[PDB]
Amino acid sequence: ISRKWEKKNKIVYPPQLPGEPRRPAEIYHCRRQIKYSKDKMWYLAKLIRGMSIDQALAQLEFSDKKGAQIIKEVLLEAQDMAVRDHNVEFRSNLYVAESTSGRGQYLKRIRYHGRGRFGIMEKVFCHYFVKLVEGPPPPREAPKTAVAHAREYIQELRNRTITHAL
Amino acid sequence: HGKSVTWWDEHLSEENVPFVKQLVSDENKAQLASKLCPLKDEPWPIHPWEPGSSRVGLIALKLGMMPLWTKDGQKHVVTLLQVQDCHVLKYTPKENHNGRMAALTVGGKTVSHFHKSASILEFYQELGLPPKQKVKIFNVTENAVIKPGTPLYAAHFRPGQYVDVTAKTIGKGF
Amino acid sequence: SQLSPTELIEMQNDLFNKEKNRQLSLTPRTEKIEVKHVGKTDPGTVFVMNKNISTPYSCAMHLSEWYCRKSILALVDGQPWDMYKPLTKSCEIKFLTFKDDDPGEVNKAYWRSCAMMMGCVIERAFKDEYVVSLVRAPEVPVIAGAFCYDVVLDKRLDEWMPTKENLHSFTKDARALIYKDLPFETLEVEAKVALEIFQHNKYKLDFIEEKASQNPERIVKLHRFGDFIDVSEGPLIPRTSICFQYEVSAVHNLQTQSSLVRRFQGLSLPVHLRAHFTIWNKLLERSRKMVTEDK
Amino acid sequence: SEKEFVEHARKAGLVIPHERLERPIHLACTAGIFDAYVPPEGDARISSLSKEGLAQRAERLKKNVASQLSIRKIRESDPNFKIKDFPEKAKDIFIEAHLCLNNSDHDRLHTLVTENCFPDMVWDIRYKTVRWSFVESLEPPQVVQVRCSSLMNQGNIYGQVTVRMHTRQTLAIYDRFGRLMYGQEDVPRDVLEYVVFEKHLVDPYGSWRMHGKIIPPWAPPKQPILKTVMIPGPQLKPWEEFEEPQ
Amino acid sequence: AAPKNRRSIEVNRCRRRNPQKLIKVKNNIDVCPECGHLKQKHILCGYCYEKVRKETAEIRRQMGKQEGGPFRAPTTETVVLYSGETPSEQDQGKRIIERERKRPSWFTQN
Amino acid sequence: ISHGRVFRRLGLGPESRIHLLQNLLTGLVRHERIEASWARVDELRGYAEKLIDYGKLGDTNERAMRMADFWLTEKDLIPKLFQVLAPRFQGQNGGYTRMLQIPNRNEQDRAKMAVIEYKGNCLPPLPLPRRDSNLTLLNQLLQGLRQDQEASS
Ligand SMILES: [Mg+2]
Ligand SMILES: [Mg+2]
Ligand SMILES: [Mg+2]
Ligand SMILES: [Mg+2]
Ligand SMILES: [Mg+2]
Ligand SMILES: [Zn+2]
Repeated sequence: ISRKWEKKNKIVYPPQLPGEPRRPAEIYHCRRQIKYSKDKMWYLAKLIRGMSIDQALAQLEFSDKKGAQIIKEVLLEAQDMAVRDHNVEFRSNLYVAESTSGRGQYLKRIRYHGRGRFGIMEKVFCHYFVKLVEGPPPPREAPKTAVAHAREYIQELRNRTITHAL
Repeated sequence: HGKSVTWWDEHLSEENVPFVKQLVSDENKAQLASKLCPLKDEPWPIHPWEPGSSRVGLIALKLGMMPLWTKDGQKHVVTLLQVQDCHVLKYTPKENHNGRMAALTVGGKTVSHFHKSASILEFYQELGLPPKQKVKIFNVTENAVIKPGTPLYAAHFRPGQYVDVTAKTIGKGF
Repeated sequence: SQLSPTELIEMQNDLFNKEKNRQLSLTPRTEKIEVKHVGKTDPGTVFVMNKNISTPYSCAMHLSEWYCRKSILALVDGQPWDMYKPLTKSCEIKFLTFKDDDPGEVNKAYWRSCAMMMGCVIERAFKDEYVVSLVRAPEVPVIAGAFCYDVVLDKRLDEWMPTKENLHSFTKDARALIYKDLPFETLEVEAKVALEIFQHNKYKLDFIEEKASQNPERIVKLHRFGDFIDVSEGPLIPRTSICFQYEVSAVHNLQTQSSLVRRFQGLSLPVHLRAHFTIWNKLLERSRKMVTEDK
Repeated sequence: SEKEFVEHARKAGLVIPHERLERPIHLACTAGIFDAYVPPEGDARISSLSKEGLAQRAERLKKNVASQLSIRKIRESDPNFKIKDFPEKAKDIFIEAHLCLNNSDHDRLHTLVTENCFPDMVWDIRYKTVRWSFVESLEPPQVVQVRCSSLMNQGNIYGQVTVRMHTRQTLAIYDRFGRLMYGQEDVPRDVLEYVVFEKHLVDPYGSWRMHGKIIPPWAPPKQPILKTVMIPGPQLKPWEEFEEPQ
Repeated sequence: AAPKNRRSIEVNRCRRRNPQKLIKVKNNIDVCPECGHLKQKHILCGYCYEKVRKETAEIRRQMGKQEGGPFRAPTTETVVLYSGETPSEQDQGKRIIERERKRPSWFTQN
Repeated sequence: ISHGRVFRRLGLGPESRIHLLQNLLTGLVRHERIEASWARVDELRGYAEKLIDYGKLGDTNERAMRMADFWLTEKDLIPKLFQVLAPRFQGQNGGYTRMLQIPNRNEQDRAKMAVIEYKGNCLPPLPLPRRDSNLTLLNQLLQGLRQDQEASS
């Protein structure tokens, strides 16, 4: 197996010089060996990517999936560690930077079909990885406007050169 | 800014909801009564009928079916089309609509203001009439144009005539 | 005096910043204040917060982002209190939203905030060669359908009245100001410094004097957002973006024996309490009428 | 197909294995402090005068019978033991222990402080950055009392020496993220404590190890935290009603 | 029918990352003015409903303890009171339930 | 094509659906407030409304007698229906039952659940959705409109 998301939270940074901007705190957390499915957890993880922790908890409270409760407990635990261990004031000033789901060790069983035939059943297990960063959530990227499209088009025409000329 | 959805009944109180309903109902009654006399406000000039001319239609409500017997003893079946609220909404000129015949837009039965879009409500606000359910376009000739906001009545068709009926049929699904 | 309007704005901001620096330098150390939460939702909550630095907005951020999004006003143990005004002593805090059982204080705060916003729009929507002096913001109840601001224009503006296009432009400037988020900041100053802050508007000086006359300690409540400084009673809303619907309804020229004052009346509703299109048109039609309530 | 998980971690202790040890656990020190010295509440004003502090701190050392018998037992157990040469060694040990915690040099910290003292100075700080320095000493360290605990079952004598220290220290505890957390590194804040050293007398080596770290009850409170702290209330179940204490 | 070729990861991602299959965000979420917990605008508050359900369960348990049989149902109206209460003139003549708990704030006399 | 259908399909058929509704109605009459699936409670709402109307016809009405005998499976509820529910619903025309959607079931099925309750029962009041007070900004502006309208006449 591999365990690096748990050790990613033990790194110590050098002291900041007087005058440097305050670097936001990062908190890594993970839940290992969840009975719920990999792609199904990926759906919930993609749901709460980039929003605030409070909004993610609100969405997971009324999400009907089985993994919604697991992700909500994971987020609550991560917030608790951020408040207690790290010097994270403003416990509502965290946003989910990364939220992914991977696969774990599966179980192989026999699923009978008939006529003496069988298939291999994979009892699935998944791991959930989350990262909370101090600060307001980043703004969502808006679609490119017509002015920007025209600017880019003009730039592509201006960047032309006479190929195989000289 | 994750703004939530808001309807017209969410932030109102038990005392103001009937007040709002009455304030909309009386305005709609007054607006419908204002257009009840179109020929005396500012009628557009009426042109003489030409053999190549076409006429505007209506938007009625299908009530039901009835039997009807003829003087020769035969039995026909008639369908009931009730003209509740027909008003001319907008007028599109010939060259800006098709280049051959102008278009008059006609509205149907009145609906509520609280479930229409902002642009539709703005259009009906500038028109001076309450919103309509079904809005259709009729291709008419240039000599049969009528000022928008004019009401239409079921006596527009006379006993003995042939009409064409357009509607969405009973949808039986997949 | 030969002073550009941008120079006046710069001087006002600089002197306000100096007063703020004096206020923070008044406290040399960071004292810990124990603030109780007396709200209906979470009783017994304790906040160990910094003296003269911490704010009820920071208290709400400690609680949850829902409190920050909903709560407009703070009740510090006996009085309304804006979100961006630092706390002074140990106390108890109760948060107040728009949809509370008795939201009158929040309604008044939003009312004065909208009046100050409209005055900010007016003072800078006029040409430089003409003179504009803001008198005050007449506090009329929420019963009245429009918030009023008193403006004295140049002597040659007494003939014309702003039309639908001018009201349209005023509304556009108000919405542009709404679009950018500008926090409301409350500073407690004295009359001796308020006079030198304004120094130009005779009506504003008279208002400052009459507001300081009732106060034995001669304390003037000043509010500042962006580049606009004005004096008003009580607290204000924390953020500009709270105002969602905004309209400059009408203008009414009231003539006195000394001068003529334009009462600019406008209508606004917040993000939480937005109404339907027809309801908003009805409210605007009502707000078109005269509003007269000074005492 | 028949496969199951393994590695279920549980910590289950029973008295049978805790009593069936072939060898007893070797302890380099005792559990805590036996006799805690309660200082008079007037030291804060007494220390402002030189002789009015030193004369009293000399008299109370000699007039106590328990302290004198303890020091006599220490002399008879180990020669070349002098009280007059103790405070300088204690101050040096204090300075070196603080520098060791600054360095995160756990080996030398282990050699200096004892087993009951190391965890209390490593637990909450092993994940942070410390910048501690020594600048001055307003008052020399004064030996207050000496106590000895003798346990006859193993024939083990543990001697503890209490030294009152008035120190001028500058402390700056940083973050694992490098941001300032506790205090500034240039402020020379004054502090007053009572350090309790322990040394096993039966052991031939017998290093002087710091054991306890006593603060007076009337001492001024520590400096406020730079951050803001929220204290949650009692989590209320739906079927229970809140009661406001008055 | 059997598949002809293995579908690549590009096709798989384009299929199962479409917005139709993604979970939609719910914008009807609001907080309960009574207890401060989360609830939907068209759905009763879970916390307050749980309080009411537990109180109803206790009341029903007591009123069924009053009736020692399964088919012994009162033929008159019923009234529940808490410690420190007395039946009024308009509440007399009905079956009575007495609880040791004090009257809750949400439960009104009426 | 299910145009013009008012009865939804429940249970193992029409008779099983009727039996399920009968059990739900018996429970509702016995306990004065029950909870079930949203569809089941929605369908039971009309039957509970009609049962009170039938009980209001009087005890001596043989048709209502046999209707109650069929529906109320527990026979001790028929006297209760005819002497508690019917007498207390006299001035009311059709406001006999109140239905509210509760959060989804905590079980894995996550069903859409509703609660139905006879009005005027001896149970703690549910957290009904209360409208805003008239002291709100919007409602106060509406009160100003109402005052102007009243003064205009
Ligand atoms: Mg077989
Ligand atoms: Mg497989
Ligand atoms: Mg295979
Ligand atoms: Mg169909
Ligand atoms: Mg079925
Ligand atoms: Zn609630």
